Amino acid sequence: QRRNPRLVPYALLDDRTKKSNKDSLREAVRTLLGYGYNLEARFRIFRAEKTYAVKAGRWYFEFEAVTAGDMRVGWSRPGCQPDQELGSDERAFAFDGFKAQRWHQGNEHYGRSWQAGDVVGCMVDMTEHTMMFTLNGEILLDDSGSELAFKDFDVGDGFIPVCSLGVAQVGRMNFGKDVSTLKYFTICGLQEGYEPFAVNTNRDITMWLSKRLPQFLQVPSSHEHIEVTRIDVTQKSFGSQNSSTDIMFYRLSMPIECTYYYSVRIFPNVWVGWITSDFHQYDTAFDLVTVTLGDEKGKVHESIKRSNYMVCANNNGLEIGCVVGLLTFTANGKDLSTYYQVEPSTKLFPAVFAQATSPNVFQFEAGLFKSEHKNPVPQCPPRLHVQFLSHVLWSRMPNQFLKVDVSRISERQGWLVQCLEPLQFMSLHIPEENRSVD
Amino acid sequence: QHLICDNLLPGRDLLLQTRLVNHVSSMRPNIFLGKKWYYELMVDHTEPFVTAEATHLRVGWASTEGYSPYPGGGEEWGGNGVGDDLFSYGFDGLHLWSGCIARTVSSPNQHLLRTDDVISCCLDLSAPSISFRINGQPVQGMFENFNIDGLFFPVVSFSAGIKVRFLLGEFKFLPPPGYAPCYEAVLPKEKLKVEHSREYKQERTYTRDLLGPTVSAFTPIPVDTSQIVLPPHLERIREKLAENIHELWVMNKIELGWQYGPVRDDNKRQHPCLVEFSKLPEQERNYNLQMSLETLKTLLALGCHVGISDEHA
Amino acid sequence: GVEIETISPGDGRTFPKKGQTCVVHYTGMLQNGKKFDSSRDRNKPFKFRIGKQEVIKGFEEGAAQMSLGQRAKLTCTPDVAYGATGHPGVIPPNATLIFDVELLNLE
Repeated sequence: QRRNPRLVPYALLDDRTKKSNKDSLREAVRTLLGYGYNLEARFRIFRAEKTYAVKAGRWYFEFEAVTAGDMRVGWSRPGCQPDQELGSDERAFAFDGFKAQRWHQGNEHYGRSWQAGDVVGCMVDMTEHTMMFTLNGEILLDDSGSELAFKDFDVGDGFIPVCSLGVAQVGRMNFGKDVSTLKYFTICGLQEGYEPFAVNTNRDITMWLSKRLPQFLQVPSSHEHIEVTRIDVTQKSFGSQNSSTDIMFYRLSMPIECTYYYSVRIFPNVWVGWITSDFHQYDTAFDLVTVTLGDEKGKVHESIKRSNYMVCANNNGLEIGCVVGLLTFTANGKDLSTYYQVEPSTKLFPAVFAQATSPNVFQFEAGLFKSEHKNPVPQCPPRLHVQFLSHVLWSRMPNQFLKVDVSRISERQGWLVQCLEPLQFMSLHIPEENRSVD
Repeated sequence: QHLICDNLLPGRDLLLQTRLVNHVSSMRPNIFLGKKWYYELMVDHTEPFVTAEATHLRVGWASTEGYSPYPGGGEEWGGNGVGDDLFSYGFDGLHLWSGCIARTVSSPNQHLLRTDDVISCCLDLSAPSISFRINGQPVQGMFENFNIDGLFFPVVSFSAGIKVRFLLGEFKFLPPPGYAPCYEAVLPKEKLKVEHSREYKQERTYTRDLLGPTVSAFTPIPVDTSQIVLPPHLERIREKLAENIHELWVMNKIELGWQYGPVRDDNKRQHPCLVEFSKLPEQERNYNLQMSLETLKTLLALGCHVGISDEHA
Repeated sequence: GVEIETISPGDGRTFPKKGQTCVVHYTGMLQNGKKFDSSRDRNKPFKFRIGKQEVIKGFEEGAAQMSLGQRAKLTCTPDVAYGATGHPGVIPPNATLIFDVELLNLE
């Protein structure tokens, strides 16, 4: 209920199929009262451009907060990683108008709350090391009731405006450019003798924000504590000496285009694969698509491929990714079956997915592997050479605003989506660790 | 220098590589979709080279969970059918892309996207196969057996002097295969908007406003009913309140202007169950009996411990 | 050797002749997805006299088939291309071409 329009949940419909139902339930509850019974009872850090890191001046921008929620808005040194939250470092210096507190290395109550559609603002004096916050013409005071919000911050690597929205919110900033149409800089500001950013410039200040899409990246030395090693037979061993143990994905650095195999040793449960470079899924899941041929009608025409990434699972798990143009799977001398032998001309990152149970979690490497992968390709003894990395899928990195997108018109009769004026990139792509930047 | 630019240029791996690429844009008509589903498009103008580059028209479907469709901040170059959260189709020589795959299974025209083309597209409910028709002709089916996870929608991408007609409701030409139109999710309250497909911007003279991400269905999943145990001291009052409910159901049709009769009708105002709670047999009154029983099971299950404090009538 | 898809057809019957100079717009790229040449790029329509044996072999074999407006895809065999030598600087040794030729006019 065929194709009857009753394909609905109950709460989503109108107040027409609810009248008789709720009234008969009230009548049954009145039989109960006639019997005497009563029923008693995540982030988009939007920040400005690092080359605009102002370092000696008197600056201000006024931030419209629009809808209530996590709105942490203020200044930061450029080392604010988007992955960890705001305020809980020595690098973020911002004010949270919701719940009336300001952020640095934890909590400190400050100021007030904000009406849904007001324009907040944040001053900086670089010279005299004071960083004032405003709201709607009223200088926001302390709990002590003093104007100077943050004091004696070090002028180091400059300061950049930062807005950290929450879950389902809207923010709006103000980046100079617009001298007559400044909202609350004209009240406090101009008379005191401050300047916005873009009184001088003739651009729009290009912003950066974090992406939801995770991309891999090296293992820097200042990680939590994860130490890949470089041991040479020809091991890259491991360790995860922390308490933080969600899931750490691992990609080896360079792909294979479309003979030699490759041994993964497991010390402690553990997945091994061959990532095609478009794998950006960071969860505790097990997921990724079958295109079929056509013989101008089909009718034989089925088996092409599936790929996306690749699946395996006493003493040591000595699992081995044997290659080629296809793939197979062997492990610990035996041959773990159900191999995904499909690659037309793909690139494949040798990869491993695991949760940390211990330190010393992995080791890496009837011939062997490296000489099918580098430039010199007899080179039959394997060896590691210093381009090799042990990448980690990190959740977020900042990404460019793309100051113009497309001139676009959507319409009504026929719904004329319409774009006419072309725009082009300037887009490179690094070839060795395949991904595209502009 | 000849030795340098023989041994170091053409491999294109050691140093980088760069070129210019046309700004892809994809647009979806505000209809999330968990019957079968179906839509159309017709093309108005292509202008196939207003760039020094082949301008693309990807037509098809996409999943939702995950899925940041960002211009230049997604996969390689910006595209459609490039991640596995995407399934699209259409070329000059119309072959698909699904995960940046180029497989060129033919059509009974080997047609372009010219300015006079009809693209019929269908998605199957729970038999996860997608098939595309050009001008009513089946186009040698390719798509099978996907991850049915997250919702679905049409995506269609374009980057040129390109304008096309949605046929979603002003339907113009639509074959019926399978069947249910895209018009079957505008039913309860919702509207027919078409958006930029997910917008970390929204362009403006002053300031583009910002966007915290999202908070992310017609299978009915209520609270369970029958697996609730009734003590018999509640069951006495339950049978008496089912009697009270049946006599109020008699009083309801007395108020609404009905009459007792042997004919089970609603067109001549004759109703055969206006007699008492027990004088109706247990194949017409048991639907009220078990209704009152499960109502008191829910009242003992919804955390409202209604004790016996008065007389039952 | 040359394996042709019809990207956009012309008319199919006005295909060229010897003693003629064809006016094309080729945008040829490698097997591996990388572009190396484009006559769309410098906006000069490339011309060549068939029968005088100027250009590489597969390009001349494909320009014999296309018609007055046909756009096609001249996927050339690597021995029909520059070959085991390759073009010193642009095309590597033993590479495959995937052209994109939109034939326009005759002379």
